[PDB]
Amino acid sequence: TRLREDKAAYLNDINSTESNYDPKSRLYKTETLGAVDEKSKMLTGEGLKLNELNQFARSHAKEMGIRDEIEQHVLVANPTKYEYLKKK
Amino acid sequence: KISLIQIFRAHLWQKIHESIVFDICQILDGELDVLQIESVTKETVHPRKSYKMNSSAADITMESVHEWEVSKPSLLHETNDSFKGLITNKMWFDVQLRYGDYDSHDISRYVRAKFLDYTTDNVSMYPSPTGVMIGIDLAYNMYDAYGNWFNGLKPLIQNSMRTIMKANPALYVLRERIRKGLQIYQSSYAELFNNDIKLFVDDTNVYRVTVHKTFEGNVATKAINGCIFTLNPKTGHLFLKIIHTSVWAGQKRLSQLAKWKTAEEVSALVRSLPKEEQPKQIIVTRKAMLDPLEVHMLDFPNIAIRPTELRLPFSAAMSIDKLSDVVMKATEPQMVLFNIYDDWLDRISSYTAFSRLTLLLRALKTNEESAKMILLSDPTITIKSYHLWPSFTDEQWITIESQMRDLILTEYGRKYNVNISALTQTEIKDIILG
Amino acid sequence: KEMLAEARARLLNTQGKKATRKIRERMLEESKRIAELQKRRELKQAGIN
Amino acid sequence: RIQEAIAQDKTISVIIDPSQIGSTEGKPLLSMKCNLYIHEILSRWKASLEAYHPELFLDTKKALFPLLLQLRRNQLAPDLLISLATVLYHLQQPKEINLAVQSYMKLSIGNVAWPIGVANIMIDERTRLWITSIKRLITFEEWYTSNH
Amino acid sequence: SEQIEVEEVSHFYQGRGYLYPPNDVDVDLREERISFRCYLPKKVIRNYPGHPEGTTALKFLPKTGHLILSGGNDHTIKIWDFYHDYECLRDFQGHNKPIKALRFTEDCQSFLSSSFDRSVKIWDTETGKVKTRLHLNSTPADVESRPTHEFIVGLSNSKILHYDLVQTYDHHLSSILALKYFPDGSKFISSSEDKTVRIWENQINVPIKQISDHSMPFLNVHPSQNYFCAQSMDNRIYSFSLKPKYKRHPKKIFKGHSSGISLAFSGDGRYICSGDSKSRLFTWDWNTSRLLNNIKIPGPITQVETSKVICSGAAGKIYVC
RNA sequence: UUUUAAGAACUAGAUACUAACACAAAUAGUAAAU
Ligand SMILES: [Mg+2]
Repeated sequence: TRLREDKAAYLNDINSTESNYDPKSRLYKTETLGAVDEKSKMLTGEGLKLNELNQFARSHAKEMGIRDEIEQHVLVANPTKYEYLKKK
Repeated sequence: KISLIQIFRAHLWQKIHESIVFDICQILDGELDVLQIESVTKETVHPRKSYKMNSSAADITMESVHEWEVSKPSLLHETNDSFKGLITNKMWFDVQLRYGDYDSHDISRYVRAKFLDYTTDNVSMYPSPTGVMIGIDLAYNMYDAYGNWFNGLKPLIQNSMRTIMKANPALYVLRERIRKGLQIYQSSYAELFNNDIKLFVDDTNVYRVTVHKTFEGNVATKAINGCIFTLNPKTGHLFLKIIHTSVWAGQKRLSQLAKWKTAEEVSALVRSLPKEEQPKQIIVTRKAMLDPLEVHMLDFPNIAIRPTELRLPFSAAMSIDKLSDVVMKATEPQMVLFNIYDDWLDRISSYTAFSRLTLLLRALKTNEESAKMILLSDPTITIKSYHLWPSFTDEQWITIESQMRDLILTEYGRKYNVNISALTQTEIKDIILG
Repeated sequence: KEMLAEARARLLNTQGKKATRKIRERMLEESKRIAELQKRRELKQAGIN
Repeated sequence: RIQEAIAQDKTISVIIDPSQIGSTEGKPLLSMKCNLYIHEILSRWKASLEAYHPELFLDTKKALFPLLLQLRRNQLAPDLLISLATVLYHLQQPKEINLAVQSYMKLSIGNVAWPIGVANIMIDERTRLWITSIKRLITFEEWYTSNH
Repeated sequence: SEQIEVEEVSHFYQGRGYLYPPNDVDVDLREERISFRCYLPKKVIRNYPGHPEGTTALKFLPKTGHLILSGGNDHTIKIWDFYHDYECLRDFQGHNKPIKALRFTEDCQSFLSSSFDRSVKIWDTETGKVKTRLHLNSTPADVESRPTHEFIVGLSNSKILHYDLVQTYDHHLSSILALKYFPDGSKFISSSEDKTVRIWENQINVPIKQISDHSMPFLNVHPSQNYFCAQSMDNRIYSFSLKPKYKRHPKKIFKGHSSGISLAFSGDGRYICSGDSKSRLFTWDWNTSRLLNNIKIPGPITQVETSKVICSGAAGKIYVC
């Protein structure tokens, strides 16, 4: 049974112009609200999430790994050694 | 009669009826104002009205704010109407489904046919002797509405159906499945750590075959207890659903039965959980799980299922004891919750904690018991009941990362008959990541 | 010498799957009998017949 | 109506003695203790509502209302009280949050949960409703003891 | 189901259990494992009696042979000096039907009995007190205590059950006859009504190895922990190794006797003594693999210092050879 | 009146047989294929 409180992503903006929900893997991508920036901020999309909060940090440390390695630790491989590098 | 009986299962028919109509329960559940809507009042549907064709009844009763003008009944796309013939408040939809064929692929004659006959018949249950019919041929995907009309609906229906017939997943379940049978498909990473809750289901430990003596002489197959292994990569509370071989008692081949009981467990777990603890995705390496999962995941269009794009090493879960110690002791199947990371959230983020973790699983996959000794070589520092991996200091974790890392590289170069010295970085990172 | 073990072993069995299967079944019956007996014998050593 | 008496007695605390979980004679008492402890958890959540998922509070209370009434009247079947009490007992132990979740998993699967530190059940609709909210009490507790 | 027990002798209790400072008898109970190069007996010393029906079973005592304990099909259990002494210590009574098997507490204070009355009792060896009674519909066959603590009971109804029910073992098909432990704690071998052996790790349901190729009513384990000895109905003894490869070996076999029974090995593994229905003990030279001696004593089941062995059988007398 | 097993320990794998167990995922005892 489905929780009636929280809308299915594809009903969020009805018009077939809105944004594409590919029902196989159930993932909106662009956001459903492309017209009115909602007075109160409103699903802002899936892509709006991916960068946020806990993955950027990873991106940075990995940059520091590539460039350090030409400047030999490896992010995925040996983590903590590098990690405390990026700390220092 | 075979190929069909595939094409519909787990009552995929009934589910279709829910997905469609119930999803309208939303769309026009929330449209109050502009059409003058008091409230959305539908009758709780007996489970059989979907697939029973004898006779039908009023589905979803629209009870107006004030009053409504019922014109003479026309189709959805039958246009020009004078509404004031009557007035009502309560209403309903008749929304129906039929798999058409090269004689009757014209609905409308069926729409008004059934609609009219029903409406003017006794047995047909109606709170208002006015309403709307919306039919569909699943075969050729057509649809229609022959209703009475008070104003404003027409395009709400029209556009709304554009959405439905292009969205409400159950349909997309067919159009997947029909293509399975037909074998027509038109030719021509770190985000795991984002906020929303991501889960790992991996089923290779679910049904464990065990070879035993054949009365005369042959090789006997059997199985011994499994369990379903799921975790989020982040917060480290393991969901193990115990699989107690009683489950498999009498029936079938247990390949299909495995996949379907895995699905039904994962679903039941999900449902039972709160909106706050539910996932926004699911990630599995075994793709044999797609259909069972999905088909039991119709019920939650909110969640979105996503497979692996990439080579992955999850089959070693059991070789790390304490959990397996738990697997072998269970008298009756039940959930158990655990801790993945020992305590890795202090001295690290879960990030390189997971990199080290995968690498551990790896050196447990290739050479195995060498790795187990590496771990427990010095037991003289002891693992609590709560931890799993041997507890260490920085250095121990660190170097052991190096060594476990080393195995697959060396054993690799030797065993797979392609050299370790001629390697390029990106293939190293490849096998390491996958 | 291993193929000669093979053939040399092969010639010396005349029956076919069925007969051999019988030999087994029958012996199993004999063991069942003897067991059931010494059941009754030890029950007699308790006196209860 | 002794259930009308136990509910008015101020001599009963929220503390659960695990040795009483499977007791037949102590059923009425343990049932009231579970009622009292759940109210106490909802009370602390209330006191810090703004800090912990305020949007889920009301729904949790509503789902737990029927359970609480039953606990107050000693209407829960033996096996069900046993499982719930086990979860709440471990929850009262900070370093046993994992044993509480494990017990919760059994209960949600329809199996009897017995104290772990120290067979089967049937689940209904409205019953499934309060079993779900219990998980919310667990997540709140973990957050509460962690943020002070 | 009521209870009535009796005490034998006025000797009573520094304050010691009867079982406890055997000390006195020539030699030493604490004693090293190999007394010397072993000997076979000709002279029988004690009748013992008491039982009007053949003893179901005979055992000795945890640690060293200080006491001896017998099972009567008259629903009775008696303790004995085991030194040829006349006195039988304290009688036990409390079963409805003939007592099928027993086992002792490794420490030596508790005692377990299983009978055809569908009950199993835990006893205080120092008072005769029925401490605890264990239920279940099925008649319980051979029961062991864990060498360190759970009961392990083999049932006629396939299963083996660990009791504090802790762990059921359903894999076996047909009745279960006997249970030993090949290596203490870690593993045991169950031999079953179906002509197979099931080896398991401890407290884990699945069985590590399955061996089948007539029957195995009695199985015993060498004092070295290296061999197993089964008295197959087929009139033979089969030798097995408790060490890792559980493969029966051609080199050692015994077929000088015809037949449930006990097979035992003289400490130092010098001899094997089988007790048989005809009533003649068969002594074999384990090393040279040959019937070295034979007796027609008894008019026989379990056969258990290098100076002697103790036998019992359906005439109801315990004899010492 | 019967009766002699050359005895014990160590070790490895090599040829075999087998197993509805494992490589968009599915086959069985009237018929089989360029
Ligand atoms: Mg045929």
